Amino acid sequence: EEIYYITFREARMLLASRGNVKLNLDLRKTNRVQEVEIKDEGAVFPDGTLVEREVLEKIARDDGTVYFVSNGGVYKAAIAGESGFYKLVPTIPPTIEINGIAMNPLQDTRNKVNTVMPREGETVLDTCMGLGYTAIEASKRGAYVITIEKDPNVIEIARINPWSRELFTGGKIQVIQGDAFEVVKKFKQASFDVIIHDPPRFSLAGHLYSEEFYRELFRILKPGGRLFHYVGKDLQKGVMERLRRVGFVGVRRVEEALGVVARKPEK
Ligand code: NA
Ligand code: NA
Ligand code: NA
Ligand code: NA
Ligand code: NA
Ligand code: NA
Repeated sequence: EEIYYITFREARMLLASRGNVKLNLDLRKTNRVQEVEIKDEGAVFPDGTLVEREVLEKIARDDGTVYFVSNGGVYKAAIAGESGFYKLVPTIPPTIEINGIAMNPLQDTRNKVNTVMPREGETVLDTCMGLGYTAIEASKRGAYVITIEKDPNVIEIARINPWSRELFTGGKIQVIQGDAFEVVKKFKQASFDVIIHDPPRFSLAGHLYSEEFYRELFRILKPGGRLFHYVGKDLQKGVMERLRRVGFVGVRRVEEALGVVARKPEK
């Protein structure tokens, strides 16, 4: 029934600890710890499954993947599909690896969402899900979030990540699978109070930096609507330039969040 998430951190703990220990089994999502009694042949979890020393040693040495204990057995939070191999990586919080792809982390997503300050009663567009962390943070403020994910395997990996749970627990957030450049075309004009645009790097996602795309972002924003465009330069240049060309105003760097904000006029 319950899933116990375990990474190298927990396995090392259990191989080197004695008797019984209190450990966190949802990847620090909920701060709660549970007792796992240690035996010679392995560790038995709060469900009664014994993960044998063999398994814990294996995962104690593999610090590059998340594991979980579901029903009878232990499992690896990964998926083989199409031409890529995706896996959840035991960072805090977890990150996704697609064959091989990318206080620091969770503050960074709060800095991003802080640029546009989504409020209760507002609708936000998050153009590139990833694991959903920006979409979730924007929804925890009270806004209704639409978030686009191109890769159905990213969505499936998000599904077993306890940190992406709010993408799927009812509503507050709605997940569109598809191509963001094409999806935004089928959005109605003046739909969104804020847009958070966090695309892949220029060289791999040039069309998400195009005037054509920015015009679509412009069209679908409400008057007075807010845009954050991540940048992470010479492209910041064009981004700022192309956003004004398209209609945006208040276009400026936000240094903390490594991006550009903009505001659609005619409030
Ligand atoms: Na496996
Ligand atoms: Na507001
Ligand atoms: Na995003
Ligand atoms: Na995200
Ligand atoms: Na989040
Ligand atoms: Na796209």
